Amino acid sequence: KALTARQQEVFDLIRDHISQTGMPPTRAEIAQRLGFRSPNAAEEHLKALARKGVIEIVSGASRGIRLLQEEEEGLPLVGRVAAGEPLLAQQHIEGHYQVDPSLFKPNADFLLRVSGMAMKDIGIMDGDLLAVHKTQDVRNGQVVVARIDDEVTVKRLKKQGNKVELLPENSEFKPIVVDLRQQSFTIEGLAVGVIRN
Amino acid sequence: GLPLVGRVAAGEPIEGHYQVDPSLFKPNADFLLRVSGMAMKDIGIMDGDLLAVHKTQDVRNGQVVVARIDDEVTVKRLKKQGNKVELLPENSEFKPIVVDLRQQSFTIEGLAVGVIRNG
Repeated sequence: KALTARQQEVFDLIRDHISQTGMPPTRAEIAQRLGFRSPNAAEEHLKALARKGVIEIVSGASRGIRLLQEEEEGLPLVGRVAAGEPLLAQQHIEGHYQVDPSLFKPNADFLLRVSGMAMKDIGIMDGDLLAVHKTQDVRNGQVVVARIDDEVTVKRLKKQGNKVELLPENSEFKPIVVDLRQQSFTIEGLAVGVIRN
Repeated sequence: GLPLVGRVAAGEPIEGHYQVDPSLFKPNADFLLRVSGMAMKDIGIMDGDLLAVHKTQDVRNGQVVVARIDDEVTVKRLKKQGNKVELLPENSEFKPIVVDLRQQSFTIEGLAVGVIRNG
């Protein structure tokens, strides 16, 4: 749009932080992670971002930052994911494609590149672009995008008490059993379609 | 966008327009065809999928093509040898189709360059 290289870094940090915690970072957190001389330096960049209209500064109150112009055209394509980083971290986005989100039901929020042949039998191949609807409200038998201790995977869900079995659709593969008592597990979304190009 | 200009047979005997960048495919897609049947299931082309097609006559052995044999459009893997055209499925339950160019009408409609599955 019109951001300098450094403003872009501050802006990316803000979005990543919101995507991972649900709230903006403080001026101190920004200064620390980006190696700025002080909180005053971070404030200046925030002022310029507010000026460019990408955020709104709610004076007073800690973490008083709001993102604007969220409504965007197309769909971002998520490539590889890194450990300790939200699925939709800016570093993971390899582009935005002009595809009607409403072609899918529920509507697609993002595209994710599939790795491996685990879901071959239902037509999802290595390298396919999976259309995903962001939600945690899912049910047994649905194909979901889940994260197991930082590893992301696409499998059919089968809840089993304190465990979760992630079923593949390929005879060469076996189920992945997740013990909720000792592993981090989160649902990133619901698969709603596929684009192979 | 891409027009859905019809159906294509894949082991089973304009109706729309979609807002999908034709440049997402290479070569570029010219139109979409609705797939019928599971003849190409082994390479991920399923019944009901929208097959993105690039209009061209220049295809080669091994490629997935859209062909018309006596006015019936099908999608299969091509294997040509002189006057012998073999249209192979990607499903071990299906039989390959052999076409003799001296006896039957045969035209390549296009090259498959992608798929869209939206349920």
